[PDB]
Amino acid sequence: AGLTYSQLMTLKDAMLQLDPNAKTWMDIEGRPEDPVEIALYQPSSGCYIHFFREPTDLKQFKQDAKYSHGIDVTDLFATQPGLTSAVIDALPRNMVITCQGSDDIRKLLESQGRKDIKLIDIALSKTDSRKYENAVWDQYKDLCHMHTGVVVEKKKEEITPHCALMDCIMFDAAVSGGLNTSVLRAVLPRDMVFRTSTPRVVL
Ligand SMILES: [Zn+2]
Repeated sequence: AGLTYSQLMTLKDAMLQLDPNAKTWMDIEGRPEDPVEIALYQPSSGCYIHFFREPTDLKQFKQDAKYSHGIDVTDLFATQPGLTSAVIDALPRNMVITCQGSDDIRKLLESQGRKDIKLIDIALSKTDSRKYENAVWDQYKDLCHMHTGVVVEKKKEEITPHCALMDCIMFDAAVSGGLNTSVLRAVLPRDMVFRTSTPRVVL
């Protein structure tokens, strides 16, 4: 499938707010060859890109749900196909992107022809990166309700589910001494994130 020419031009419209000279975090949930949640975050401006994708490898998705994102696969059946490839194509040229663990972000961008994107690796330890975790969830819990399952960590203690958006927000908080003052606003309209079908009309 893919996005129509009108959607691609609308996506091109929404991508203009991103300041290409501002700090931009990027995190994904799921493997880079088969991602299911993608998030970009500019803390200075408050603009964030957030959308989902149906997985190709169902066997690996179940493992990632048990030990990371805890997403029910049935909640990803109405996503817009091809949005990931289109958003990556529409990112500004030679944009610099910040991430905790730059390996998987680099693989996703190179697999989509965007070798021009510069990446900076913030190497924070596992428990250091998620110090603001409870504070980020309490402030922006209404921005993602997709994480419904119980996530555990092998040696089987239950943990908070990993969200691509909340990760970008809490990672920037760890290197900035706290949450940014800017209020978040979504770059992408909801009609492009979820392929919504016409419901039955009550006559
Ligand atoms: Zn999420």
